[PDB]
Amino acid sequence: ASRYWVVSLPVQNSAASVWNRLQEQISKHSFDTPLYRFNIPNLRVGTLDSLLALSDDLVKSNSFVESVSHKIRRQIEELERVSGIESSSLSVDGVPVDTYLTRFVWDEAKYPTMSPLREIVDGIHTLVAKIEDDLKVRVAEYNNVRSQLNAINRKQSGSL
Amino acid sequence: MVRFIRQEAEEKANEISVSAEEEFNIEKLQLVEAEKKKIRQEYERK
Amino acid sequence: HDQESLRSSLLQWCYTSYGEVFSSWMHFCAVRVFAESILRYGLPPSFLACVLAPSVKGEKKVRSILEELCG
Amino acid sequence: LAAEQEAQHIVAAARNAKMARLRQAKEEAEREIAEHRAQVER
Amino acid sequence: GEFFSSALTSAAAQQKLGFIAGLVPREKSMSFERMLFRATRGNVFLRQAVVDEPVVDPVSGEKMEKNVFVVFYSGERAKNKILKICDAFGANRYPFNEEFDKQAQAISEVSGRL
Repeated sequence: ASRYWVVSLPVQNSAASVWNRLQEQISKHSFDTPLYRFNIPNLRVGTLDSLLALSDDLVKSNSFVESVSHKIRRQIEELERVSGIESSSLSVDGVPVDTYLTRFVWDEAKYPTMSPLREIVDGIHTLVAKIEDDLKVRVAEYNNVRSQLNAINRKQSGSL
Repeated sequence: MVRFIRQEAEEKANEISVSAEEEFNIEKLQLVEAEKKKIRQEYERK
Repeated sequence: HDQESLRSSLLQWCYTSYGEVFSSWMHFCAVRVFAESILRYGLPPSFLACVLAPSVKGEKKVRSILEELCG
Repeated sequence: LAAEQEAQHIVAAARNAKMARLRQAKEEAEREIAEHRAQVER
Repeated sequence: GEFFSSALTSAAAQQKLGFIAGLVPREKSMSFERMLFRATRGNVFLRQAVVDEPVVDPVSGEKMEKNVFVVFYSGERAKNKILKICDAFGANRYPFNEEFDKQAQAISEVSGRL
């Protein structure tokens, strides 16, 4: 599949024509750039030490996201019958890739707690790990089924 | 920068103090419950 | 036949879990927006970046625009 | 600096003054206990 | 001790923080700014020398352009990476007292011992 491709810029460092022009009316329209975003801040933020800890844990979070992406792109596609879930069917946070990447509404109470995210990030990471574990269980079931496949019928067709 | 760190330190100190005060109130409720129990015991003895 | 069904029905549940993982990745990107905001700005979460999969030319133009905060 | 003044005695003052809230809780507990004791004695 | 009046003023102008006292060679200017962006975050202040004289290594008298510097750490979590950055600098690094007079006295005592 596709790895992470999000840009990095705070509110005070918008690259558009105006500070609020990042969402729309930016020069990216002239270049046909598909960039889109919508603010969704948390209830509160941690201290400087908490910020540094979150930055350190972001590496592990990205590694887990990459592992989940690799599992989803490999196990489903290799079966030649599981890749039928399109972007709308596999919509992120209930919105397709057109709208999922244009907003951060996934920060609601489902994976995080809509609260200081120092531990909410870890909780969401644990939830994603559980989802990836379920996907791995499904992949193991598919492997056992393939073991059931290529059964005694794989031998000769008789008189051999 | 530093002002944001100032707010976080004050907010953490304020929340900790409020939690400590609530815990002290709960401890006081338990203490008055124990005092009422022992007062009932001594009244029954009398 | 059971293996084919699992690749079509149980693996349909696997694809649903993949969509859930995509939702989790969207949440991770939302968290990373605030992480970058804290890293290169004040503590409160506030970001004006964007997330997409653009071409090389578009990314180069975005980098040229944002060179005021280059890495 | 400003951060040093923020992490200075400004917060430790409230941390120590939490003992005042604890003392108020103890005082109200004692008052309630004394009132209950007076009522039961009466 | 020089930073006790320079780095302190820089931090006051830019404003709990850690002490990043130590050293950073004349070639460590890029690593102090281009690198360690996650930890410093641009809100910290630092005072550094240009290695005006060849500073002897902590275990070698051959010396080099090992300028010494003192900075502010953005908490212990960021100080963990700041210590690694200072170790990567590999100059004549040694912590000193916060007070300018005490730091100068420590420098004089170390020079006399040397």
